[PDB]
Amino acid sequence: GAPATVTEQGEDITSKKDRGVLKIVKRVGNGEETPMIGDKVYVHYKGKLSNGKKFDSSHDRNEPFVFSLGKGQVIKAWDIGVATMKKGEICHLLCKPEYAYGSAGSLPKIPSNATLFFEIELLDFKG
Ligand SMILES: COc1ccc(CC[C@H]2OC(=O)[C@@H]3CCCCN3C(=O)[C@@H](C3CCCCC3)NC(=O)CNC(=O)COc3cccc2c3)cc1OC
Repeated sequence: GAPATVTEQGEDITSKKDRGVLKIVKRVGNGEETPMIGDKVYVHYKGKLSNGKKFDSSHDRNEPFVFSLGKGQVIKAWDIGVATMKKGEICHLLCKPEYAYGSAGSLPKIPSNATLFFEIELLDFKG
């Protein structure tokens, strides 16, 4: 499925070139602008452990999820990954533990050393 395909074929979007954050575009967005560090960004998303059977369903898919890009308000993989998205884009994002919750995890739901998978839709952004 998409997690395996992203693992194998995804683009490495990290500065370190460690394949730690891997991306495949799902739905092509509009224009060429991407959000900038400090912009408010607004998304929809679904996430799971990368080997998980089903996406997590514990948030309201109506409501935009909002954060300030590049400020450490979300896991590192999201600060790197959302920065690459065009408005209206949907992408698949696979994130090794160093770009997610690392050795600590977030117990119980996120174990130690967990690789995560997301689908992210960028709705809008503003400076
Ligand atoms: C700078 O590093 C961090 C910054 C903030 C946190 C707290 C958790 C943070 O969640 C996330 O960053 C990611 C990406 C944005 C959507 C939520 N995230 C999740 O990991 C998912 C998780 C659910 C189970 C399957 C894997 C994906 N969490 C949720 O969907 C539910 N929890 C929340 O959304 C709580 O609210 C947050 C609001 C802002 C940032 C975070 C969480 C953790 C951090 O590092 C470990």
